[PDB]
Amino acid sequence: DRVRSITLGNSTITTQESANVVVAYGRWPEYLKDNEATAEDQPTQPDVATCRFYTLESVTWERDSPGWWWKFPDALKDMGLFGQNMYYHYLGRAGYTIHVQCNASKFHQGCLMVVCVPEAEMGCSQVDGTVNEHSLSEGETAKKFASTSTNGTNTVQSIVTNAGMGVGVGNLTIFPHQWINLRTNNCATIVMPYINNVPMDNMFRHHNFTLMIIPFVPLDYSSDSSTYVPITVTVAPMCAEYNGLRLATSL
Amino acid sequence: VVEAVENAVARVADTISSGPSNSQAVPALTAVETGHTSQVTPSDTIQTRHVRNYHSRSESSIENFLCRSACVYMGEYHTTNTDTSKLFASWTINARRMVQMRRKLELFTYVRFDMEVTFVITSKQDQGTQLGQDMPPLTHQIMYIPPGGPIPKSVTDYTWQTSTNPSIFWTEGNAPPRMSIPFISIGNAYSNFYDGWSHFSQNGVYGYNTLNHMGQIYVRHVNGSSPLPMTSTVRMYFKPKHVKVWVPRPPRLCQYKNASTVNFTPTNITEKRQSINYIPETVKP
Amino acid sequence: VVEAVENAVARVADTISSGPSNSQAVPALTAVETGHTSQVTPSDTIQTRHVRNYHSRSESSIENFLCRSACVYMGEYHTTNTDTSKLFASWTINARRMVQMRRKLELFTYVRFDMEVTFVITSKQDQGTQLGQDMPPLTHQIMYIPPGGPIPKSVTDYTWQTSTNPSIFWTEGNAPPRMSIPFISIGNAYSNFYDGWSHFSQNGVYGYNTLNHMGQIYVRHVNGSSPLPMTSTVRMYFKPKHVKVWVPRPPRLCQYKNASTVNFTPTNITEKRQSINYIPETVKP
Amino acid sequence: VVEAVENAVARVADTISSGPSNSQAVPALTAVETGHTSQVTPSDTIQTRHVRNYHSRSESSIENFLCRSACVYMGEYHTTNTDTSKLFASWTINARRMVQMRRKLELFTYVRFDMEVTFVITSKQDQGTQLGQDMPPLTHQIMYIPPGGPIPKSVTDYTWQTSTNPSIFWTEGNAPPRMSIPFISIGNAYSNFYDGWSHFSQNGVYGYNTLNHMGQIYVRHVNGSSPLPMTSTVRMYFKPKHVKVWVPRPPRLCQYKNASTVNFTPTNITEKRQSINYIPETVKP
Amino acid sequence: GLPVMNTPGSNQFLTSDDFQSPSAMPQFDVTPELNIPGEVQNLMEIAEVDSVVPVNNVEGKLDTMEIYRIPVQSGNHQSSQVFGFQVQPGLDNVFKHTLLGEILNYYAHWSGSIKLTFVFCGSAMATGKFLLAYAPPGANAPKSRKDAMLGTHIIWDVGLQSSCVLCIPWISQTHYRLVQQDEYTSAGNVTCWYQTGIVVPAGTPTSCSIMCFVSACNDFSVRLLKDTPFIEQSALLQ
Amino acid sequence: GLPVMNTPGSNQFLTSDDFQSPSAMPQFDVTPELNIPGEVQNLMEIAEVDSVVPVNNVEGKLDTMEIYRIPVQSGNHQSSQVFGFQVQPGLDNVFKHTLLGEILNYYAHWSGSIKLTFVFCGSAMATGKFLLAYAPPGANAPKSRKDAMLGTHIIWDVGLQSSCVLCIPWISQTHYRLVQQDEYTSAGNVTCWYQTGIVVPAGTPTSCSIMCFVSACNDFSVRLLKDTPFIEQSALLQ
Amino acid sequence: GLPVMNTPGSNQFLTSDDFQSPSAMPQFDVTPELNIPGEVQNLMEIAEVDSVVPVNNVEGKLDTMEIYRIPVQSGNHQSSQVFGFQVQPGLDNVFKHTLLGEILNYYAHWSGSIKLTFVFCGSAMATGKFLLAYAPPGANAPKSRKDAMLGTHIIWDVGLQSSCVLCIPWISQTHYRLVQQDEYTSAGNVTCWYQTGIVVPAGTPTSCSIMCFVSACNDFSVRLLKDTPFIEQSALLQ
Amino acid sequence: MGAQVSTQKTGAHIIHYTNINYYKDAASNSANRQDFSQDPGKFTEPVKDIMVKSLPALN
Amino acid sequence: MGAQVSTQKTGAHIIHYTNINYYKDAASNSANRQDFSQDPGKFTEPVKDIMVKSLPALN
Amino acid sequence: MGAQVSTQKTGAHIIHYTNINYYKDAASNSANRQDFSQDPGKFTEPVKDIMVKSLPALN
Repeated sequence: DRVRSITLGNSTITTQESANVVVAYGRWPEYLKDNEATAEDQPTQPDVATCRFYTLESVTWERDSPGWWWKFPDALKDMGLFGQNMYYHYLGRAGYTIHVQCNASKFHQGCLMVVCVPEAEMGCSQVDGTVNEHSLSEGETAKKFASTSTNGTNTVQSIVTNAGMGVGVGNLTIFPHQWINLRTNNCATIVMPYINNVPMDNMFRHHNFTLMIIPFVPLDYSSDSSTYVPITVTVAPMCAEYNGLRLATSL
Repeated sequence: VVEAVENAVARVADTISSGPSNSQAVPALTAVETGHTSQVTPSDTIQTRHVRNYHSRSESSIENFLCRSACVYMGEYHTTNTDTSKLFASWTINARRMVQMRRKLELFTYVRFDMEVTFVITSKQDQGTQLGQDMPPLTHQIMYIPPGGPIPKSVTDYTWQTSTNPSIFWTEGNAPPRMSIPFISIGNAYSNFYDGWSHFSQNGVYGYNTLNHMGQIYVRHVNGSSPLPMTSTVRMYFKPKHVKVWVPRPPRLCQYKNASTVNFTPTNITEKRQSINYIPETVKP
Repeated sequence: VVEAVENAVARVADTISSGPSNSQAVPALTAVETGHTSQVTPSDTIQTRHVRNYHSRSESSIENFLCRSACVYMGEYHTTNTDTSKLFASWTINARRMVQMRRKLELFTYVRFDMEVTFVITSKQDQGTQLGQDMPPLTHQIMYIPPGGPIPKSVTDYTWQTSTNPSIFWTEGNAPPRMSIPFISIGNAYSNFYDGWSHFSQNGVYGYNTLNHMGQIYVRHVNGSSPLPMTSTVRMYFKPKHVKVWVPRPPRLCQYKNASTVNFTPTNITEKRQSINYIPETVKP
Repeated sequence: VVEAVENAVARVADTISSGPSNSQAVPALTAVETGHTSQVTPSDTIQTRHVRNYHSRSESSIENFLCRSACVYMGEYHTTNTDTSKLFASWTINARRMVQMRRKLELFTYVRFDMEVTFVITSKQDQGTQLGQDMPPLTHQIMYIPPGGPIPKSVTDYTWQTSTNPSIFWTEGNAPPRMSIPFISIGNAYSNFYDGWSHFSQNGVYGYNTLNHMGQIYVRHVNGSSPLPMTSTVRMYFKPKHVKVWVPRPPRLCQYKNASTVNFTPTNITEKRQSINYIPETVKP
Repeated sequence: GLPVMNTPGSNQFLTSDDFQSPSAMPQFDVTPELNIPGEVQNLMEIAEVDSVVPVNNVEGKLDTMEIYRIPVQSGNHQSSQVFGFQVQPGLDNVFKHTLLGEILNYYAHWSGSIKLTFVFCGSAMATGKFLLAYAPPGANAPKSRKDAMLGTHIIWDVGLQSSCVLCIPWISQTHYRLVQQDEYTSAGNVTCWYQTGIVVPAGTPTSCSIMCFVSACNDFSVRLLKDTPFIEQSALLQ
Repeated sequence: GLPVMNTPGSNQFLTSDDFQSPSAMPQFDVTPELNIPGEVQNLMEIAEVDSVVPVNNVEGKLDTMEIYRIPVQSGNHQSSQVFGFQVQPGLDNVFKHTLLGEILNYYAHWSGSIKLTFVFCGSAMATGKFLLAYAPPGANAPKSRKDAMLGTHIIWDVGLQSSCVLCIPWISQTHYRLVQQDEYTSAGNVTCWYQTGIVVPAGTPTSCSIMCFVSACNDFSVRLLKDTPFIEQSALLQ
Repeated sequence: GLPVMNTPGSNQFLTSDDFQSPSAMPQFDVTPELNIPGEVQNLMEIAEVDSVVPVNNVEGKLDTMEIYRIPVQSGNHQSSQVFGFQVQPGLDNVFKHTLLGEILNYYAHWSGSIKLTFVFCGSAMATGKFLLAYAPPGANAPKSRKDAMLGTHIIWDVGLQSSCVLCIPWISQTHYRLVQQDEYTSAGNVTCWYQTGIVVPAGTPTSCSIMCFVSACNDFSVRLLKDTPFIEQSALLQ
Repeated sequence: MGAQVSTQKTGAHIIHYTNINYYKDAASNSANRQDFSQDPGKFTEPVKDIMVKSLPALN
Repeated sequence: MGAQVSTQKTGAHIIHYTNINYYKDAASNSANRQDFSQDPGKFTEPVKDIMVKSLPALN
Repeated sequence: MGAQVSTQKTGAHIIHYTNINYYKDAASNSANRQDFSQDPGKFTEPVKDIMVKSLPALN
């Protein structure tokens, strides 16, 4: 009951200590139907060159770590043919499978929350100011939450308790989420469908959802146990569609 | 007796599942020269999953779009003055002086509906050096005069007998007055635009004022009192219902100039940006 | 003809009777790591009697929760001044300036509905040394201008012709004006949060102001009068109906700062107490 | 489609005809010690005629008893001052400050319903030596803030963006604003009385304020104007609907003291008369 | 025309009325409805979702994650109480800003059962058992495990399953309680004690923490809508 | 008479109410209905009609027809990008004054798919192929054809049929987006590149232009009515 | 659009109207309904419950329990009247603060029969018989037992059953009487007299007391809602 | 079209009306003024053993 | 008594209401908010010969 | 005449009303206050494999 296998394209993930799988709102990803479309040209569907697991770079979970976030898309814009299909079209559409891995021994302890937040609009550390995109995202590198109130210009207000959105961090369980409790499991898996108020959208302009990893119980260990404990993310697009082919944009 | 009436809910189309293709069907190739708009959906150009869509187009129907109250006129009148024409308010009926409702109505060429009319009346004291008096509640009269009826000359004119004209009497501190009006036009539908003249020699009056002719409104104080002067303001609100509209038009781009014409000052198509390729970067550390 | 429409009442679940147990079923042992919330009732952990529950969840449905009127804007305008821009009021339409309705709406990501709009207008006299005059009833005009229409420059501008814009005319002392608006958005549902930009280079304008674009409101006095100056205040009230909402969110904890952004000052999670065991004693002689 | 809905009329009982009697049945002898109230009618003690009674208990049902609007709050706010906290009004939501509605609600222990909310806003001129100016219509904003949201500090604070809070915008001279609210409580029914504490050590806060926690209301002028100062007053009206109540209580005898407690001053049971036999004589020539 | 007579209530603006009104945009054609995931039909669906409770709300910790952790450790600490609080889901500082609390503060009356889930976040080699107890109103809060064992309680054994649920059942003399709870509608208290203690082998951290989640059962309901006291402004444009 | 009790909301004026009211003209006989062509029943019928997009909105061209033309030419220009813009159908200057944009600015929420049609208006002897690409939010906009080819795209071949449709499908985490789009509800970008280049014979003009039309699909819808910010006045009689 | 005409009553706020209004919280999910004991559906259910009448409301006793007791004793006291009062269930000081009186003061019109129950609270060895009489309006109140015996009366014998019911039947020329009763809608009077006297053995207290309860029958009803004159304030926050 | 037709409140010794619901939430509907049920025995006769009213209460 | 009963606007994933008409003129009735028809082909496809959408537009 | 008759909100332990629509647009109708559906499993049980609640969650 704890072993699982997931195959997509030419990639496969195995796990021996999984809890279950979260399907965001009971809805699996699927293609756009004819009585819900507005764009008229025939779309392209690569179907194995884009729908496969891509791995980002890892972060180091330390004893005093506030947490991390990524923005999707724009974290996969340099990933193979998914990124190339993003650069040549005006409209795109895709669901995702997210898989977070972190293993440790039976003498370690700690607890992480893994949550996906749709339309996570963030605020600036200067209240009479506006944010820029570098402070929101660094591609495949993670942004870091902070330990206290932040200051200075152009940075995002990132104290963990408010999640940078002006809410209580303990209520983020309203979104699709799982937990990694080091004594129970070593991986989390979330299946996210396409969620928007329009049927397709431009993938450079709009961040569809933010992935947050926040430790509630810090990492602890004793005399000569291993000190280096990394966390790794792996994401696979599903039912990917593109419309509006023209010359390649340049950021 | 009870009668059950059924209401059909209307939702948008579902998207169907679609797979790879290699054939001679070219749904994405068209020709706009025909005047035809392409009926292509995402499932004709990409691979899609099946989605059951439950969204409804209920708030974009014409009735829900137009059935709200909007201000169309505001006016002032006194209880005591030295002009005797500022003791009552009067105006000709139309919907062309407040730009919001009138731009909303001008999305169509012809319209037909009944109306619900509401009035909001407020009073205030005129700035004098000596204040202090108790005044009884004020009463106001509103009279509608269809074209051809006699016109009041003062606040004591015999014409406020209102024997056949419909009037409203109201006193302050109560709910706002309200009444409904049917579709009153000598034509089969109202006309928002008229590209014609009034005289057969192709001159005279041009445009909208040729066709409306729907009477006037007069408002006065009933007390005839107040050694210390007061001032009232009346506001009128329209709300159309049981609507039908024909022949849609492009929305007004330029700002309005007056209530009679469609006159305008040339305006741009939009505001500028840096270059035809400019992109704002928002993913930065 | 009469049509009978049936209404299904929806009550909460009854609790069933339960007795002692000694087995391998462990309803109280779970694992929150899965993202699943336990569906256990009191009858799984203690001995219970049978109760027939008649309570209904009728006042917590979305429609009954959101279908009330709330103030969204207040503004002032004069009959006489030396500025000519203070003779009329104007503003851009949204629901972000009054914190109660806007916090209530932001419990969800997307919303779709029709609207009922009401206006409450009041007038008053400006403080002058010499008072005393009788003023006739005041009339007010409200005009809605959709994006692209011409903008008034004064209170005598031609644009108050309101040929195609919808307007309301109203006079003080009547019921407040009211009208209904359908669901007007170029998207399939309204958006309360937008984590994106306006320019394809990921810069420009961030967040909510990119997507709303729903026009403006202009309000004036119609009388054009009053040697002694007066001042009016207008208040606008929204009421949504025929509602649908998607993707719930955690409620706003920090206080709002401005109408454009989600900017905030860091706030605590709650207030303190003495210690993790502190109990207030209330049974004392 | 039409659906016929049937309404059962409910009238009081008829009195039946009765004649002389001499038996062992003793309907008039009872015992109140049991806690039981006697179900005897006139036909059990005297001789009666047959009467067909058509009276109905329709106006004493709970819904018709409670479904009327009552004032629950009134407050003031200025357009210009030297305090910057008197430029807007704010208060915590409850129904405990006006004694009529609150005594009516306290006939029961628990209540559950939806609400209809109405606002009545009026303005006036502040007493100055020099009067005379024309002011444009005033606009007002009402914002509801659920617990945890950011709090405005001034009338120009960013928090009036009202991105997620619901707000109402209104202008004077229109109908009063109105909206409906569903049953919003973390419990299964509202609680009018709470004989308990907030801390587990039986101390802290006692009584009603432990359980309500339903947010705040903020109101401001939108114009940001008026070199001559004005003053507005806002009044709020509640109307419950779709009601259910439980556990009736004896009506309040003593006068209320404050909005937090049930504190009282000892009062008499009634007023006096001359003696236990006193009769007023009314048949005199 | 037809003779009529106006009744009281004419020309008033009641903010919770339900009437018809004319449309300002006749025959407007709305955008078709799309089937977006995650549609909400009742506010009680949100209150049935677990959210984390800030049990450790003492001075110096109101803005750190330490506000969410309950501390436990190994050794002889049986005489020490683990935690305790009142049952006031919309009034107490412990419950007022959670999902359930935030929903209740829009209402005046509530009723139903309440679920508390506890999760142990120690090492895989630590063992222990705890006693979770709920006492009804009428007495002071218990001062020892012997007193607390007399009310409604459960004994939690830590093992491969990490979570244990304490269900607080609706025991009240009235059908509804006030969200603004007073002494008349009090609901009781909850306390935790060591049933045996925590035992660990060598090479493991001694201290551990527990977390607590709150949610509502399927017999829960609220009524009497009102405004919330958590949001406020001092002027427009906020 | 019958006993009654007044509730809150009495004697208020709500501008979106729906009640009955007495007629000021009893038994008035209206003009019969005529069957005029072109009746509209929903505002979404207007938004499904193509309208021309002003893609070239740069300084000096805001009041000329040049604002509608996209320039292309022959020769080696593969490294140059043709055009690019954000997907903000009611916010961006590129889309806000079109039919679809004008309808959306009366509403707060939108949802559905969007159609862009491109027409080549060169000579009958010119040949070429283009790549039209849409990228989802999450990254910066592509800077080369290799990056753009990784998103949703189509390759347009110019021939006897003059028009090609790029359909932008609804890919979003929420059911609706805001008309006043922020960073949370962003939707992505669109870009165009030379797939091969333009080839012409002698005797033909070298430069050509492309035009772009926008419209809505059959799964599109809007909600939450509001006033538009495009029309305004400073006094009555305007 | 559709032609319409506004009638009188437009834009008014009537505090007893019944209209529809838009929701400020679309699709809010309410807490489920719980089955709490003691649900009330009509105010007449409360008025059918007995409550104690303060018959002895004379000077010096308005704040003691002595206000509820009617005194009786042994010996020759036949010429003395026991008690008497008018039938004004919402007006007389004797009835106005009871349950029935408190409900009636919210209304203007009432109709129906009224039950008075009398309970003897002496020793088990005391015996006696009383005459309870109701006289209709039209004459002055009786001054002796011989006059009182001519109206509607009952003879109560004290024994193992402690309680006797005098039912006042609805005898009126109009269908309804005013709650604020005047001379036109008067209803009569009630009086009590010794039929034989009280007899006790040695070793028993001589004085005893009687108590009286009032309630409404199953043909009772009220109409014309109004505000009550028993509650008042001089400023807000009360 | 989802219309409800029901009887009006009249006297004793043409009479029906029509309603349409306009909004998506049931909290927007008008009040339920025409439901008249009663159950007084809950408060006036809350005893375990039944009392006949022609029989003595005790013995 | 001439009552109409029809369904209310709800969501998806007791619900009907009653109406009576009080006045003699139909211009006094409330708005018709529950009629949702469409005919877009009048504006988007106004051509004499039918176009299949999988076939070329010309030739 | 297109009248809808539906039941009123009452208590538990003559009751219907009539509605007529007066306007041509459905956005003019009154709110839908009498629709009470629920689907909580969308937020509380969003898992791929079903969990029985009497069985262990793991193993």
